[PDB]
Amino acid sequence: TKVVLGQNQYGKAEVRLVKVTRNTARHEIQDLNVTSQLRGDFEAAHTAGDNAHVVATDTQKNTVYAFARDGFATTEEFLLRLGKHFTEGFDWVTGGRWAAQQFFWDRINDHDHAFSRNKSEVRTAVLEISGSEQAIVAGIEGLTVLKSTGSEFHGFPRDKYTTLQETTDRILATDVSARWRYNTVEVDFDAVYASVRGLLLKAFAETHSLALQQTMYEMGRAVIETHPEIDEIKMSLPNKHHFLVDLQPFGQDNPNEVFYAADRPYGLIEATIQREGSRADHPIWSN
Amino acid sequence: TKVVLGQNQYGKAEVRLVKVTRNTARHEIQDLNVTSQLRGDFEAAHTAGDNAHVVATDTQKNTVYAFARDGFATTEEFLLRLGKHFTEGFDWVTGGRWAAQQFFWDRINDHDHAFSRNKSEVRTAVLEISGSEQAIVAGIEGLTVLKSTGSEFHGFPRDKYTTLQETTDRILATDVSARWRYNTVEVDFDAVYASVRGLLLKAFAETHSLALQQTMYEMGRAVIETHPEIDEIKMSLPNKHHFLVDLQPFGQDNPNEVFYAADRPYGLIEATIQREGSRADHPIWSN
Amino acid sequence: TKVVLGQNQYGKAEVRLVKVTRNTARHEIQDLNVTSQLRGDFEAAHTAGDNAHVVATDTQKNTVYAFARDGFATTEEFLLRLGKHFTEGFDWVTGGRWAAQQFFWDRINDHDHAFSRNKSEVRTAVLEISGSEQAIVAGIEGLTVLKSTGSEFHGFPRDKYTTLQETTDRILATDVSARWRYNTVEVDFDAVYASVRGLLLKAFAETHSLALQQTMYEMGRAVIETHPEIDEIKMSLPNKHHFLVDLQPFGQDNPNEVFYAADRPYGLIEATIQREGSRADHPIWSN
Amino acid sequence: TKVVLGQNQYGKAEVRLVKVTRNTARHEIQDLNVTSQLRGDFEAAHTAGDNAHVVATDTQKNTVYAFARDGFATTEEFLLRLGKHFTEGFDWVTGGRWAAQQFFWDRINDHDHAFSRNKSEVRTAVLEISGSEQAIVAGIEGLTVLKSTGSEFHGFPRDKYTTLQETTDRILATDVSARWRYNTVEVDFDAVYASVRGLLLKAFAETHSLALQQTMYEMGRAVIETHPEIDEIKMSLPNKHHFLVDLQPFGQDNPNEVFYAADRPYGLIEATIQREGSRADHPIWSN
Ligand SMILES: O=c1[nH]c(=O)c2[nH]c(=O)[nH]c2[nH]1
Ligand SMILES: O=c1[nH]c(=O)c2[nH]c(=O)[nH]c2[nH]1
Ligand SMILES: O=c1[nH]c(=O)c2[nH]c(=O)[nH]c2[nH]1
Ligand SMILES: O=c1[nH]c(=O)c2[nH]c(=O)[nH]c2[nH]1
Repeated sequence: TKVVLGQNQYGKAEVRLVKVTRNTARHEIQDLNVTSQLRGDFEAAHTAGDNAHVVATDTQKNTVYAFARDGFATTEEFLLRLGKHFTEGFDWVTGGRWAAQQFFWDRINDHDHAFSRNKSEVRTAVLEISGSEQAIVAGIEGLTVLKSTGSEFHGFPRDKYTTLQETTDRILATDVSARWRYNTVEVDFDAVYASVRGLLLKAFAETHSLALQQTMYEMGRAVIETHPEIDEIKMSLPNKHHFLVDLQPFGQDNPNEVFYAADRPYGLIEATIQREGSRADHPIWSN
Repeated sequence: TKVVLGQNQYGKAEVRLVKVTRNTARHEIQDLNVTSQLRGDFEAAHTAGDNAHVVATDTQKNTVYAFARDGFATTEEFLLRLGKHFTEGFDWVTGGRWAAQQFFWDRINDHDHAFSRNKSEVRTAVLEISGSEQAIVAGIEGLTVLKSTGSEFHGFPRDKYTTLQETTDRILATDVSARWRYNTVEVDFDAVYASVRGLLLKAFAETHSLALQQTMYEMGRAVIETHPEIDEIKMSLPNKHHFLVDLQPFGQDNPNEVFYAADRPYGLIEATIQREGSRADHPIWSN
Repeated sequence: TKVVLGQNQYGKAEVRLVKVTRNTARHEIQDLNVTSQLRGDFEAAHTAGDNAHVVATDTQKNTVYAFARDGFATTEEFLLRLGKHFTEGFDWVTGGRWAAQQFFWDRINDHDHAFSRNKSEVRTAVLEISGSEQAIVAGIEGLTVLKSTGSEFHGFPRDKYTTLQETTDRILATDVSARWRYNTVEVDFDAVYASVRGLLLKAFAETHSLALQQTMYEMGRAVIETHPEIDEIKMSLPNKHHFLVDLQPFGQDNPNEVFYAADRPYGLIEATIQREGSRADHPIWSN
Repeated sequence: TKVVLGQNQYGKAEVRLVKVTRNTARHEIQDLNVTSQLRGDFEAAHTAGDNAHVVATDTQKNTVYAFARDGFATTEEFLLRLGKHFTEGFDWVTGGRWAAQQFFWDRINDHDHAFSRNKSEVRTAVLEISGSEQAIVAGIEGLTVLKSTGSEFHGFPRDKYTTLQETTDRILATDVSARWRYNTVEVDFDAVYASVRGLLLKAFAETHSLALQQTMYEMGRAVIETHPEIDEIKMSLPNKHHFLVDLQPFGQDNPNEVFYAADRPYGLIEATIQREGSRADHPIWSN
């Protein structure tokens, strides 16, 4: 009978920006995919179509490019400027969500202005402003890893639907997707990203795995124990199955050498590793 | 300084199931992409690699196929059976999240056992159990719609970065992605899905749009007002830009006929239309 | 020692065009993905960077939109116009390849100007011009089909690497990818496309399959036998495996009802069905 | 008026193989996506469903894994083994087409058995056997490159649809997709691939580009001039547009710093650079 407008947000998504720094002959490249969405009083926009409060998504896009002209130290510093601009520039805009994917480039043979894409991972950043409060979540994704041994899986309950054989030697392969929330915007964003990346990789490789859940816990633990500015880190790790092919029918054996890398289905293990005492449900993990 | 395991879940993702009903010559097809994840006490599994509580993702997979043998009336009913099985079959399992995508098939010229895929839309369903609480969210995605007229956008503020020209006649194109939460399990799931689909399409097409926001509001309003079993519906609608090409440099006019369909960037308008008084932030939305 | 520039072509690829017909209240929609590439004397452009013969890809793009203004009955007609324009307008351009994907839209409840995308198939057209000769190849792709029965596979040879079991009842699923070459440009393109589509579907569903190769042959034969204007048709059909899941480990049988739809690998059966006497290797197929 | 079976081939496509070498604690990883297709006398299989000559695609799949058990020096040599096996092991099999994609992995901190994927490029190999002739085409794809300067485009004709302005400073970005045909199978496949990759990147980066066509020509020339075993190299280079954003309406200049990286459309420049006097129509290119 009675209808109400709940949570809502709008903006320009996937604004592909490439910023070249060339004050000198040694060019630098920053490559981003930016998304900007505003939150505030947009009641009349939805109920009557009154756009008095609707800062056009096209305008939001223009602002991204206009601000890029001044340059930015890091992706997070750039998002901070955008959110500050919109929340403060319009009285009816009380906050928003600004995010970006950062793509890496490597110089071609150390050339001053020629590069190739490093597609092995994608860095992410998300800024959320709610009135007087703001929070930043950084992350990494698309980083595929694999252990050819040093992985086990046994001791699991065996019910009517269980057929999986226990094993003390299997391949452990996953795609590293992690996102961590900072407890302060006063961070050396680039240095921490590199550190976290190394910690996750190290924990994955050096942990003798008794389960993907265990490996993930150790990856998240290393990060929390190492960075005081991080209150928690969330991870979503698929278990990309590599089946040891049965070669007995061909008169052969398969000593953990020949595998069939299956696409789907896959295991999906997810968890939040956090610093004792920190809040368990920050708003930034929603909408 | 103390590290602690927070929210977590695990299971098998994207189990592709095709169920054929052939007790009669008139074969029927049910096509799903199922994901199953459990929640409960998995503390030891993460901190010590003790898998006593870890129902193998392989087992969860086997269960999906075994349960499909008995058949199911709807996707939601199928997910309900899985959720009850795991939560009740294991004491340390207190809940979880079971989701599925349903793909449609049409008979080839009414053939008894030959079909073609209807890729114009994908139906979704998600069941979440938390203790004694159960919640179901159904939805639709991948349904692309377009209005060649009956759309306007003007009256928006103009700042230093605004260059967009007001208009009273433009193309409005989007991909309908909607999800609605049921307030009861006593629902004719297939009947409501077909009805909601028709209501979203009807509202999109018949509403003289003054803004995508207004169109989205009308689509949601229609659903809430028609179905007592729905407490809220969320929508994420991209505004897929179709630019009117300027042919004047060539001495030709373009009476809203020739357009360039851009990929990115795109506007992204999202909102929640709720039944007045209903829950503000159900946990099923955060996953 | 001696390097030579061989075959070459260049142009603008994937120009997204949406042409709306609104002479009256009953709007029509034509949605294309156009690619234009030229062939001729571009020796100096490659070897010396002399761009005198290089009609800019940007110009080719503009030409596509400029020609769209005048409208067009069929996709093939539109491509013919482009080919004629470039070959005759520049003396050093001796030929080219113009291609397009045509996307289908359906009216929303018979609305005058509101539509929904029919994503169940994509139509293709390719025009190649060489000197004074031209050829057109039309096609269909993305049309997924499945037979729940009426498919067998037995009688194949067995070697030491053979483990497949014979069967008289299996699911046969594929993606219909077919392309056919017209032996004249005087064709009712839209009518032949609709007919061919129908013939392929009929042969697929109605042929009791003893092999994917056999079904494909029948599909091709139906087309050649029905349309005099078609000299040959090439098909590429993957065999989308739907494995009958083994439920015996769970105490159940599986009477051809529960299947696992695997992604990869997949069988890939390809063939050219030709009209006795027609050309054996027309250049359009190579590119 | 009669129907004839023309060219045809069939087999198993995209067989995902991971071969782990673990003779010592220093594990090695070989990751391939293999496709196997046979050619020969399959007339009866198509016209009558007689499968006597049809070596099951499932059998072809099995052979891939069985052969992997013995290990292989390079991707090309693995394909050669498969091709010879099928062509020599079946009288009605006169040839075929075997191809593979090779995915690269890097050790994590020089770890003995932990690796991460290098997704910056994918290596390819295609082998076609016809009687006693064995033809191999190696290649690379997915290698995105970009020059921030050192690229110009001017001197092109300005026809009636030309609006593009001349420029002496622009970004040149492309996806390096190249394939070269060896004139002998006696090649150090890994060494030549590494050399070719280096030469393409070197020519792309150091050539002051007056056009994408020129840059492509220099890339191919370098390969042909350096490797006697290569008869020709074909490249398909998209011109991925990075449009210099006009910030003048916002009161700012933009000294080649802020760009909009567009998705579509894109220029597509392609050409074959051959060794003078070599075969210009090898069958392997038709596929
Ligand atoms: O590390 C694992 N965790 C699981 O929950 C699981 N389930 C499974 O089948 N294999 C694995 N492996
Ligand atoms: O319906 C619209 N809403 C917006 O917020 C917007 N912004 C924009 O540029 N075009 C539109 N259209
Ligand atoms: O290097 C180029 N070659 C072209 O053929 C072309 N066309 C165009 O618009 N830009 C470019 N650039
Ligand atoms: O119709 C088929 N053709 C094949 O060549 C083949 N190979 C296979 O394993 N199954 C099938 N099915």
